[PDB]
Formats: sequence, structure tokens, C-alpha cells
Amino acid sequence: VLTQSPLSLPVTLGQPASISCRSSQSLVYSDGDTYLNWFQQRPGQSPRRLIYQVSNRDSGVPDRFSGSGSGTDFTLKISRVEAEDVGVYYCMQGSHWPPTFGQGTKVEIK
Amino acid sequence: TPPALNCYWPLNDYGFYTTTGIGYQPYRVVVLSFELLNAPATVCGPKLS
Amino acid sequence: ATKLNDLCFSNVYADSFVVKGDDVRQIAPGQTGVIADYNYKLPDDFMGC
Amino acid sequence: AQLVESGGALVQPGRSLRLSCAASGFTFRNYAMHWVRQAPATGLQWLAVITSDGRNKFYADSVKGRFTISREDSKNTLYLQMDSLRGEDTAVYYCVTQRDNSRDYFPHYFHDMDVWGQGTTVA
Repeated sequence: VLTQSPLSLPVTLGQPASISCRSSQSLVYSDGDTYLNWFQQRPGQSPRRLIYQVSNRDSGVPDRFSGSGSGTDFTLKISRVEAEDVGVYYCMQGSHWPPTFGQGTKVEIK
Repeated sequence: TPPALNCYWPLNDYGFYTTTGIGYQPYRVVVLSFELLNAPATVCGPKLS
Repeated sequence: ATKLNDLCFSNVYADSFVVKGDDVRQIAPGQTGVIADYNYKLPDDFMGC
Repeated sequence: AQLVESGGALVQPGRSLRLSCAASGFTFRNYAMHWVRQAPATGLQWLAVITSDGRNKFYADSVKGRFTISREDSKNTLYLQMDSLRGEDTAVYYCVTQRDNSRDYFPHYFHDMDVWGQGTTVA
């Protein structure tokens, strides 16, 4: 079970933003790693991964996306939110089967 | 003449992965060595005369 | 391998098993895999052969 | 790695629906396949996985015993057989897999889930 906050993030274009995710249990797996990923789903599109293993970014992901966290408390950070960054940001854990997602944070540009 | 018996190549490759342990990750190494004032200095620090 | 006779140890432990050819590669330090992780693991340290 | 879902439709509660998902851009046989569904009710909900060899099939308790996951390697196609559908099962069903199969064994195929299809609506 993952809970995200805020449910909706009102960020002025060009300004930074962050999305919080809080787990009901430590997401540290048996091998010592942490399988907490972040995805963004743009309206009209399926989810895409941006950040994985808490702070790593996928190839093709803009350097403005980063993250940090441990245990139960994780954060997705965007150095500046652009118009194209509109969408719902989900946190996902694969540490404990079944894998779960947060409710998602709707980030909108003001 | 390889692969005849007891022919070996002296070199081997590093299998560097993005998914392995720290001890098995690649590192870039730079080693600095100074020539201690034999010939007239060519490099000095940010000092005034 | 050529200096083994000249190396003195307190003792040696010989671990015996049958493994699939392709999975032989997992019998090493710094490895992951079905065998390396769930059947037989080696420490990331010096070993014999 | 592209996934294309199909088979979405409106089906009365109690009846069954079978989904499919065509794979391209990668070797289907070399990856585990998952179904995930999306609804306001659950956000993104993982349902089931079938391993690359088609041998091990794991299901979430919420669908365990009602849904069956299967694959046809010869057609590069993933399927989902959903029986006794309820109103609560209304969702967009996504075909999901991974690009990285370095650790193709339990539970590592739940760690990335980085390949998603467009999703198909089931009502």
C-alpha cells in the first residue's frame, strides 16, 4: 500500500515541484535494494517510467527529473515543471508481492 | 598457436554492468605525479610575487 | 594456478555438485542468477579454484 | 518494446471476456508478461503475471480464481481470460512487460514494469 501527497499539485509554469510517496511498510527488499519507482501518465497516454530504484532515471528522461528516499518515505523531484510535464505521477513498489501503486498525483501547470 | 594446448591470451575483459555490485562497477582513475623542482618550474599555484 | 603448491593454508573445503553447463558461469563471486542467488552462492572474496 | 492490447468490450456482469496483447520490437519469449488495470476505484492495479516459460502464473487475491493469464509464444501474444465479471472489474487493461530481463526469476520481474501498452477498456 502506497499513499501519495498532494493529490493535486498546482505548480506555476517554470517552477519546481515535488511529489511525496509514503509506504505502509519498508520497501527495502531482501537483497538490500529498494524497488520504488515513479511513473508519469499523460492524459490520452499509458504510464511511462521516469525514475527507478528511488533516484535513477531512464534513458530519454530529461535531467530535470530526479528523486530520493529510503525506508517508507520517498520523493520525486522536478527542478522545473514544464507544460509537457502535465500528468499523473505514480509511485510503484515491487519489493513486496503483489506489486502496488499509489493513487497518483495530478500535476498541473498554472 | 591458440587454441592449441596451453596457449593462453594474457588479456581479459571487464564485464561492466549497470546492475551489479559496487565492487564490480567501473571506475575512472587518474594518477597525478609531480616532478619535484629539478628543472625550472613550469607550474605553480595561485600566488602573488 | 601455477603457484598453488607454494600456497599454505589452514585447510581447504571442496564443495561438490552437478550443475547445468550454462549455469557454470554462475559459480563465481559478484554473480546473480537462479543458482548464484538461490542454490549456491560464493562470497565476494579470494578463493581457490 | 511495443505492446498492443485488444479485446475490450462491454460485457454484462456474470459473463466472460478474453483480452489479448500483441508484442513487437522485442522477443516475446524472453520476457515475463503482466496484466495491470486502471480505474478511479483502484488507480493502477496489478492483476497477474505469467513467466517467460509460461509455467508459473501468479494472481492478486482480488482476481485469484476468477482470472486466468496465458500466453502464445508462437503469436507473440499475451492473453487474459476473465470469468464471472463484476461491475467492479470495469477498468482499462494494460499489457505490461520489462525491457531488462537480467534477472529473469521471482520476484525480479515485478521490479521494473517499464513497458506499457496503450490499454484497452473493459466494462
